[PDB]
Amino acid sequence: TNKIKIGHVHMSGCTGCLVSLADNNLGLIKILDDYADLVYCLTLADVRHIPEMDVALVEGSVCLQDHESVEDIKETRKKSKIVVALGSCACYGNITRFSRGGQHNQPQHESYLPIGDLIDVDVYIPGCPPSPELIRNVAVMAYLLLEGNEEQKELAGKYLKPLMDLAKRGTSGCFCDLMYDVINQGLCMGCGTCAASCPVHAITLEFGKPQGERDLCIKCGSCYGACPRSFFNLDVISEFENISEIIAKALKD
Amino acid sequence: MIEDPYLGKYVTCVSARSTDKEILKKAQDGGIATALMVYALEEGFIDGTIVAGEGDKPWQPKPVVAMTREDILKARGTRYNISPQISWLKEATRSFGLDKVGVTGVCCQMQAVRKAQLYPINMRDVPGKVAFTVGLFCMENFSYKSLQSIVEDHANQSLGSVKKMEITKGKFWVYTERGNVATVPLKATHKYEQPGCHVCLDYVSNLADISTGSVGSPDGWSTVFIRTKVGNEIWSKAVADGMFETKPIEEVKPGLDLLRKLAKQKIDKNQKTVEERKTFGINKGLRNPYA
Amino acid sequence: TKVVEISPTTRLEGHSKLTLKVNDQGIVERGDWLSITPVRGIEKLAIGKTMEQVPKIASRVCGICPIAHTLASTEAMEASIGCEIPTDAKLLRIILHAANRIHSHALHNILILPDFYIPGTEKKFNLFANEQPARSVMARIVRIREIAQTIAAIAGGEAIHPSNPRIGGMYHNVSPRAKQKMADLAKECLVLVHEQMEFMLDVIRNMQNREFVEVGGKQIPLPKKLGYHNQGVMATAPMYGSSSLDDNPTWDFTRWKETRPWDWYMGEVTIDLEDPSYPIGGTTKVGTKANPQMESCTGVPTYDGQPVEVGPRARLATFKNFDEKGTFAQHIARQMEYPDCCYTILNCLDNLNTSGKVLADHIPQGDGSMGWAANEAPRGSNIHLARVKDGKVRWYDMLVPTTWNFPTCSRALTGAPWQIAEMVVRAYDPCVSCATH
Amino acid sequence: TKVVEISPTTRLEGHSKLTLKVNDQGIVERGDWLSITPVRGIEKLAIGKTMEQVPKIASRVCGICPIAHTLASTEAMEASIGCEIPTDAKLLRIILHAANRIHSHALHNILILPDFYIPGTEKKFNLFANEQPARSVMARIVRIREIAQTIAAIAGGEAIHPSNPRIGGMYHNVSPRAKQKMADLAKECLVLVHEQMEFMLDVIRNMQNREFVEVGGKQIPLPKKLGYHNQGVMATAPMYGSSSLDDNPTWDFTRWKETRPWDWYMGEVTIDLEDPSYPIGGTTKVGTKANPQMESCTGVPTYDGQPVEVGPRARLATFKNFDEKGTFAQHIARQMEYPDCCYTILNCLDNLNTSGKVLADHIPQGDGSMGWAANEAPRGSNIHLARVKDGKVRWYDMLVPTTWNFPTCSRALTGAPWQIAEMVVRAYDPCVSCATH
Ligand SMILES: Cc1cc2nc3c(=O)[nH]c(=O)nc-3n(C[C@H](O)[C@H](O)[C@H](O)COP(=O)(O)OP(=O)(O)OC[C@H]3O[C@@H](n4cnc5c(N)ncnc54)[C@H](O)[C@@H]3O)c2cc1C
Ligand code: NFU
Ligand code: NFU
Ligand code: SF4
Ligand code: SF4
Ligand code: SF4
Ligand code: SF4
Ligand SMILES: [Fe+3]
Ligand SMILES: [Fe+3]
Repeated sequence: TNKIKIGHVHMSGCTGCLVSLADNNLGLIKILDDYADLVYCLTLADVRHIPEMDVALVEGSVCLQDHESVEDIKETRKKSKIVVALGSCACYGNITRFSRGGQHNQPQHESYLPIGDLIDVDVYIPGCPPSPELIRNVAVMAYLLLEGNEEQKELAGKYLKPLMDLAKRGTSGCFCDLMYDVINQGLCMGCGTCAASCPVHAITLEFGKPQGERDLCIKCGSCYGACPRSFFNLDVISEFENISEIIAKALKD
Repeated sequence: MIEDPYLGKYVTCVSARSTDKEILKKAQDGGIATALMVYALEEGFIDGTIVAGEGDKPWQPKPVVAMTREDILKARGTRYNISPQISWLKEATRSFGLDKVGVTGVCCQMQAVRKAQLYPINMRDVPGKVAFTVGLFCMENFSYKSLQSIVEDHANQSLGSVKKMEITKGKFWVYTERGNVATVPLKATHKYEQPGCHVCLDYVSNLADISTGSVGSPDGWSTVFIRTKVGNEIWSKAVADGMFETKPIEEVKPGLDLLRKLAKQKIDKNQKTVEERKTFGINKGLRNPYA
Repeated sequence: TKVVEISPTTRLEGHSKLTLKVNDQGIVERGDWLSITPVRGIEKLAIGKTMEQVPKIASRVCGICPIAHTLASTEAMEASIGCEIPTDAKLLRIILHAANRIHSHALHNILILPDFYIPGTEKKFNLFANEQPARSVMARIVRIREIAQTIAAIAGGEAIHPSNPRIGGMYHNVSPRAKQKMADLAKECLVLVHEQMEFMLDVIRNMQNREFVEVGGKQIPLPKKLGYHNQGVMATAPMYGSSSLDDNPTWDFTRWKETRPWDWYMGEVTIDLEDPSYPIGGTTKVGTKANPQMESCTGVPTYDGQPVEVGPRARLATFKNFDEKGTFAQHIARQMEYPDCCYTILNCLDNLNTSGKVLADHIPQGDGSMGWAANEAPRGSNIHLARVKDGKVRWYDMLVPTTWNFPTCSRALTGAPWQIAEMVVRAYDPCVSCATH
Repeated sequence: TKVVEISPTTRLEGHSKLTLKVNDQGIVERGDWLSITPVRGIEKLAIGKTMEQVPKIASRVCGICPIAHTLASTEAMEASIGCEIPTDAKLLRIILHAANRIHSHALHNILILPDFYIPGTEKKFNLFANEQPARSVMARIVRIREIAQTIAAIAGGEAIHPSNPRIGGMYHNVSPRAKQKMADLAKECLVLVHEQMEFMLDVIRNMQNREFVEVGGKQIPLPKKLGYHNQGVMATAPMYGSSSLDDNPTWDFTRWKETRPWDWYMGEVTIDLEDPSYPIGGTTKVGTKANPQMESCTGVPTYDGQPVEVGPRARLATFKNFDEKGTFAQHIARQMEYPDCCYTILNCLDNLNTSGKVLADHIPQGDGSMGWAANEAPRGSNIHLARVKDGKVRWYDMLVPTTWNFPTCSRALTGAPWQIAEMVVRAYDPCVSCATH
């Protein structure tokens, strides 16, 4: 089989998503060596225009008043088999939800939307910053989905399904996810995972129940993602020891 | 009742200016917006009104509930950046204890009031206490940073020296207190406009009781539309009381011909924008508040 | 004069372009390097928000240097409200700061080496390639960045967007075991950064001895004074920074003024020179209109009425009177900063009391007074200014290193063959998301 | 070695000459630039006079920079007596100061351009001539100086010998209308000085690319290191100055000592080389005796026992580590100071309270204590020192920029062809009436 073709597309992002990918260290070099060709990434390489990609890792949101940005995100959908919203800005808007214009030297750059409001998104990788391990798992599994035996492609499709469901669920992320869709649904069981995942310490547990500092929350969508009562896909997660060994072998020298 | 497709619904249109020489000293145009609110207060049609007062930075407006002739006059002259007039609409009926609220503002602010009157959403007591609205013509507005950039850079003027600003004859004009004049081609200002103005389908404040503006009238005069029964009662009385000089608009150049054409260009350009929102993405579009 | 334009730039952070007037030989007469990154507008959206939230939003300006905005923003709040943080909080912030400088300088090694030559040869580094010596260099860089991110995560709570800093100090002190782990890693890192530093200095010295470089198959001459400018430099500390709480602050806000690009950038031009062979995808089509004054996305901060250079060379020039200028001098000064980072971490760990307090006992809420804080980010002086009143941000302003370097680097472009204008740019280690915020 | 002498110098302020030993090629081996302006003796006549009178006499040392002596003298009195002036007095003094720097730098453009070339040509600027481009340049310079003098007159009371400064602050605050007028003029001036600055920098860059210049019909080679010296620089502020009232003064009087010309100048020589064709009137007749030690009219202030350079390059080198030296570097640094003047005026006007107090409520009469004040005059650090007792000046001393630059520029003459020794001199923007006082 061939290596799949992967691009990193940079919209209104901070490059922390790219840094997260790079923080797989020799893992990334192993993937680039054996499974994937980086065909486009302005930060790392000199390909100036968006080429065709099997997988586009798209970070950042879209500024509606920046013509080239709107064209880039449409061109990306047109050029890509699989579009991945990489990180919470691409998935959910994140800190650019708060953008409201008025700053030099483009006071009209006022409106930012997650990429899923402008194009169809196949896969979400939520997180701010996203976990290096997640970006790696998704790249490996995308390779298996495209180049593996049908036993692998079956595993890969089952692994990615909840990240594809997230992309179909919507383009909003907030502390309030845990109210709306977990506590208010009768699904919260007080494990406290949301509090560990929150990057800004906006979540405490009081008598076993989430308490959200909404004016600290930066709307990244991490806590609903990590909650074991958002998606819990038993067919994958109960096979954790096996899937771990499979991923590890794919990275071994 | 004329029902014009670009100038909205109205009973008459005249060219007018206030007979109050104190008001005219600092009015942008004819002094219609100030004269109508002062008169409404002294006659008791209103007991207070929302006007764009002076704010904390030069040429930045601050909405305020004015309840005296003196406080109304402080709001004279056009501030070409955003003044959130409607933020005091409910409060005017609470701690201010008003029974008859006046509102001044531009076309979208007139729309906000009428929406509040028909669909009050946590706007208790507002439908029945709105007593009088005067709407300004408005082609587009700017953030304060936009206005600073235009005046300080493009016109090379200090904001603290500016006496009047005026968009007319294709140029953004700056008049200083010491007597100088600077202009900027409107083409240079386009990047700075507030983006939400680009879906606006209303030029001459279609939904106000009385609408007033500059285009169609010579300098020092205003083009005025009298639209609603409220608007007609107050205007008739005010004219009868000596408050205004008038001229039928069709005896005035350039008059309603130019005005109806500028209204048409605004609506057509912004209706196109509204249309392009629908297919803005790939197999996806942006929201249309008018849908 | 003709006008050529490279858009986008590459092997730098974020989105910019070069709009260049060139003479009959293709040498830049006057070039503008400008941001075309959309303005997310952090300074305006900050108004009314809590002083606890604004630093964590400001962190998301940039994922390479989030330490710089987290600390400068927090310490601007602390300076405005008059909050003095505990010693052990300060030590942990310094460890976080030094660690991040290591990871950033090492990342920039990856971005610039493809322009550089294996010494004594005509082969350029291709770091993707699984061949020597590139692969052993990549292995070293990769371990350096891993160590640095790990230390950052332990002292700062997260390597990207650190969670441990808060108004008044830190959420957490570290365990005795974590303190030992940071020391063990810094010992390892110190040997590695000494090796990487010597390697990079050798590569740069070889560049300084070359007469030409190859771009798109053509020989491009290397000017002796590549990247020289006359703007001088600005720096507030060799390592950490300074704030208005200090007895003798090392930055002078009465010398600063910020203009729009207007005062310093070219107006409308039309591209009439195009090279479709420029690697990889060519330059802007002939006939395109450009207008740097209007397209530039940044403000232009000045010091004594002029743009200045910030960053590692600015720090070495200010604090040791380092006396080389231009592109290769900038590269040299950056590599020379590697060892201070590891010695500083080890000295800070030696003084850190893992039982010590990390949060001030009293956090005032502010009366509207102005305070400011400078952090010496990897790319240079990062100055945040704030007025906090009743725990809310009433006024906020950010003067970020690449913002300062944008007009200065533009001026340094004069004299360069337009095909290596991008090499002049990369010596500034640009972060265009930072510059724009 | 032969000895040639140019007397008088031209296109500078006041009366000096160049007494030059040259090698067989006509290159200066050792040259002395010296004042031959009569000593009006301001420091000695000051003794016993009132502290109110002495600054107004000191103003009349020089009509180009009277602001510098008015302010340095007044603030030396204020420093000796311990008088703290009101904020709005200080703001008005800064506006006065910045305005005058504009007029002086622009006047110096008129003096130096006849040595410079219309870029890419062999024609030199003749600013008298009613032809382009000289006439449009003159029109811009003339409006710049007019604006500057006008602002100076409004804030300072008079453009030449300002009347508004007094012990304790100012005689007058300005009206709301005057404040608007100064802002309007500064807005206009800022655009103009940006244009003039870019014009001058282009002209200087062209000079740096020339191999020769024409003097008296002959080609004179242009050395690469024209005007280089090893004295280093001294500066007290990038804009205004410093005084002994400050918490941390930026000038150190224990490092200063003033000698007679004796220690630094040549003794008796005889001119044996004469060029009657030197434009326009030739050089000193063969056989003339000269003695710089005895004919020099100035004292020689030193810093750490050596002459130093002061002025715009000294300020940019001290405060931004500007790193170019010599004649064209001096010219560059001076033009770069244009915009700070206009931004400073506008910022000061923005902070000026036109109802605010301008005179200290109490003016002490002094007990004989020494105080000092430095003003960064357009030509460099102007330091006045005083002991005031019972309202009278008991001791007075003046270290004026061109006084400092006289021995330093002399040393910079080495290596120049004697026919462009005067170009080395003019980069110092000499004020010989200032240097002598
Ligand atoms: C953004 C803006 C765009 C405009 N564009 C046009 C145009 O294209 N064509 C045209 O003919 N007229 C336009 N106008 C109206 C015109 O500039 C005058 O405001 C109008 O003629 C009323 O003048 P006057 O003499 O009657 O009022 P004055 O007696 O001078 O009183 C001024 C009135 O204007 C209100 N006002 C001033 N600034 C604002 C503001 N920012 N926001 C809300 N209300 C404000 C005040 O509350 C007060 O009621 C515009 C006005 C604004 C604010
Ligand atoms: N280093 C750095 Fe940032 Ni991504 C920049 N420029 C800033 O503070
Ligand atoms: N500038 C200036 Fe003067 Ni006429 C000199 N030298 C001084 O203070
Ligand atoms: S998701 Fe977070 S780390 Fe990724 S681009 Fe957005 S701010 Fe940066
Ligand atoms: S992670 Fe989910 S189930 Fe666990 S405490 Fe938080 S909301 Fe409740
Ligand atoms: S509460 Fe924390 S994890 Fe959840 S959306 Fe907000 S910032 Fe993200
Ligand atoms: S153009 Fe429309 S939306 Fe914009 S300020 Fe004027 S009336 Fe309001
Ligand atoms: Fe900023
Ligand atoms: Fe003296």
